[PDB]
Amino acid sequence: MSKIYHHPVQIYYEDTDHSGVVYHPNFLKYFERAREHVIDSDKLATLWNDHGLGFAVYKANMIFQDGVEFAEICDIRTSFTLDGKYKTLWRQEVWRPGASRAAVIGDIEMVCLDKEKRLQPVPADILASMMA
Amino acid sequence: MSKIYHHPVQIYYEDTDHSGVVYHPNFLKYFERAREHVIDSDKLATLWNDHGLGFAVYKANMIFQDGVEFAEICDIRTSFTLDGKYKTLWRQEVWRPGASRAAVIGDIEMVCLDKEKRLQPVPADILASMMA
Amino acid sequence: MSKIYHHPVQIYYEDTDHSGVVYHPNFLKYFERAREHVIDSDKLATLWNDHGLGFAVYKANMIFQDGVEFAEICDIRTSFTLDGKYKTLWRQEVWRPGASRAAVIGDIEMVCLDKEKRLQPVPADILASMMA
Amino acid sequence: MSKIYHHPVQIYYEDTDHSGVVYHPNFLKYFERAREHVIDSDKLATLWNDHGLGFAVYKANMIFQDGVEFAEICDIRTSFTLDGKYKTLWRQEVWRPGASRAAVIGDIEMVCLDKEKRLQPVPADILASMMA
Repeated sequence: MSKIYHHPVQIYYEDTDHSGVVYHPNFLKYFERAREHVIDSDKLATLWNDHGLGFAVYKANMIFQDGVEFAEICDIRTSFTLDGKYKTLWRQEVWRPGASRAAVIGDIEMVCLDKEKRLQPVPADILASMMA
Repeated sequence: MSKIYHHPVQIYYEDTDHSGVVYHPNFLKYFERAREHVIDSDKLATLWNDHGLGFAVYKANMIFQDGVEFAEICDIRTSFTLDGKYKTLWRQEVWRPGASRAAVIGDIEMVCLDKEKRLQPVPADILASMMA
Repeated sequence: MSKIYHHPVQIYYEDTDHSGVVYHPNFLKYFERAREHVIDSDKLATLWNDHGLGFAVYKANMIFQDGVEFAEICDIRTSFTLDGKYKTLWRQEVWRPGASRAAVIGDIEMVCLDKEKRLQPVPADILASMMA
Repeated sequence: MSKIYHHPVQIYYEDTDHSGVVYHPNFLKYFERAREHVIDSDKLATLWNDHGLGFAVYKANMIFQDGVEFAEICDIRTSFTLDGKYKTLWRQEVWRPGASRAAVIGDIEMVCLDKEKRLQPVPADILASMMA
């Protein structure tokens, strides 16, 4: 497993529901953002523009342990491990300010697809970026 | 102006914020859905797949007059008028169940663009569908 | 496990991303809608308005097997099983038109919380509604 | 009119649609975030938690002049002017990197409501924060 990467996410009105906490599907959005920052979003845009390759989530196993509130700045904490040429495993967690446990945990499995939905190996330049 | 078209929208947890009403940007989503139903979404998909044409909102003038609540089934009420070969004007309103006034009003101006963001005339088959 | 319930979901511009398929976090929204229709959304609104009880997803294990496209009307197929007084297990699947396999699978575990985030038994009136 | 405030927004997969640009309703989300940063989101949370006051958009007049693309970091540029005790007028613009014109323009009118949807004057502490 890699080191832990950190990405802040602020909770705005778009993120909450009428129950007073973050609406749960939004956590996968925050996890997506955080993976982009590990990879480098400019490299993702170049890879898609120039080669029509992009990544897809194959599996996501989520645990929602605590409610996250409006105006919190949470830390998305991410690590990755390579699992062969095709798969990347991500551990991602949402931590509320000062918390002693993750509010949300995800174990995510990612693949790389072309525009025909065929699996492709993770490009070396992406892996380089991820490990830089 | 055309007749009024009706499209129901149910308000789920994804639609509300912690203030207890629908989060205002979502109303433009509902208006988008309702326009698709006037046009025929299958025709929109064929037009984009086969010709790379699609529509874009150029202007949206919104009035938010009342809060919409969880579990309401609202009526999106839409009419259109053609304004030359390029522009379509839409009047769209969200009506809460039993209400005597619209909760949300939009005056929307739509154009048709190719993939290079060039303005194109509204295709006759789209206009036919809209007026069918 | 209950019978399979069916809930249609149409894919609009709000649902897709620039890769040309549904953006994966949105599937959990569709699953949420479908659970509301099993439960009865009016009962959920009365339970929250009158008693300040509502449901929360504790776990969601997702498999994303195929990309879903613009203008498809998918079928969300849902079943539930009770697992004691506190937990409800849901199996939910997105089926593209005419498909021979689910595009998306979720195994969801749901709890019932009060406003203090304390676990509560599923109310009998909710269970009645679910089994009606 | 106040000075111009700046708030960056990065465009992720959640922001785009299959046409390859930002899905237009999302711009109002970015405008909402930017207003929170002018006001101070902690003050908004305290005002809602302690007094049950919050702000609402009454009017939004939007112009969408250019498409915004994946992985861009745009600048949301905001100014405000007070229009009596009840209303606040906001001018908000999305600027793509290096652009010579705004991609999106909004003229937004904001009010302050209690939980009964009654109009209230903008609290002095909010105005202080806004002008700090």
